[PDB]
Amino acid sequence: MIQRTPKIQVYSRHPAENGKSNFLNCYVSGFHPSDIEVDLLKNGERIEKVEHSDLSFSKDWSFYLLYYTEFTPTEKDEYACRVNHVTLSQPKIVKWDRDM
Amino acid sequence: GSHSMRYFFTSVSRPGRGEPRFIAVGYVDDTQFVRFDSDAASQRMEPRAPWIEQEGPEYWDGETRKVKAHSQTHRVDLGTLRGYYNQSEAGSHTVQRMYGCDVGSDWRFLRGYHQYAYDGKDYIALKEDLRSWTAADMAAQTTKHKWEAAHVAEQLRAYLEGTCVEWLRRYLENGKETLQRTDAPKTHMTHHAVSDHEATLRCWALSFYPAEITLTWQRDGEDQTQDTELVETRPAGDGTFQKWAAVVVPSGQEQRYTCHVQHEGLPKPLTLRWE
Amino acid sequence: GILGFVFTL
Repeated sequence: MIQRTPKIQVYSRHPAENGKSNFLNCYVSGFHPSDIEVDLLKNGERIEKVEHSDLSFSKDWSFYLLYYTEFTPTEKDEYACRVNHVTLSQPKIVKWDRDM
Repeated sequence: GSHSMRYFFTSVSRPGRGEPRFIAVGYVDDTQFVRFDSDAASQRMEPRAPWIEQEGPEYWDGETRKVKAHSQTHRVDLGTLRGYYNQSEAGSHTVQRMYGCDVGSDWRFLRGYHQYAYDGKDYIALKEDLRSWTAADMAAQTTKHKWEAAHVAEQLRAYLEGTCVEWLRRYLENGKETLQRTDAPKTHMTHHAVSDHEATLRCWALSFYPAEITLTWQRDGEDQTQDTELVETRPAGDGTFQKWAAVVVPSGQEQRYTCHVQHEGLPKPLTLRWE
Repeated sequence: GILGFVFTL
């Protein structure tokens, strides 16, 4: 049956300024079926309280979810989004780059 | 400005581990305002926008009751389509439905939508005249014959040209501050040195509402369509969206490039240049 | 506000 793979974007709500609070976001889109596991990570450790929007889909019927967490960027702390779906032979890990 | 109300529904079968998952959401333009989730504690339609929160208990009980009827109807459909497609009872499957309406700047009806998909492909859709169906295959044709006989389209026509438009309008006037705004994009460019001879030049659009934007680079007036890394418009999480377009510039050529931003809220399109 | 009626495939 159809299986489309997620696009992944990891980014912050606002322009990242260290010491200032923000939200780390991970937008997954263009996928099918809806079963996906998305983790936001801080220095490789899985962030515990990450919320996500409610499952919607686009005109072509593929799904999108936003995952997000309150975070204060620091110059040392690394953040990434690990994503897993049936399309991926291994969980896709995308790192957060502040200029992206 | 044109506006649209759309409802999106997903049923996914959980063979052996229970009753299917049904998630309903509702949107006026790019703002989600309601949701129902089968696996949620409450078993009620819930507000997802503050402007719908002060609707009455009448609205919430009324919307809860209707979405729960929807939920039941699609878990019947998961069985029916597994029969129509002669699938095993073991596999997980997906039905999606979407319907809604569009108005013009005048807030009068433009278009109504009503369509289903089984496992990510179009199953059946009401055609634009809101009188006929587009049934994909033989199973969607069984379904078309059914809804033809029971005059489902004439009744649907009445929701999408009447009571959908009426609600959208109401929502627009009740959620006026969120719904009738135009956040114009805050634009800016960055310059990262990829090497001694190359650099990325990224044009940002941020905090704009609605989601529609054209962010486009150019070199000496020529479209740079294959040479631009354009990302998918993304939610900022606060009800605005973000987007960037980037090009790798041969050192010394930065002046050749212009980024062009078109959005509802820009009196005129922007042409940005690194300088 | 959603549809007041339902119909099955």
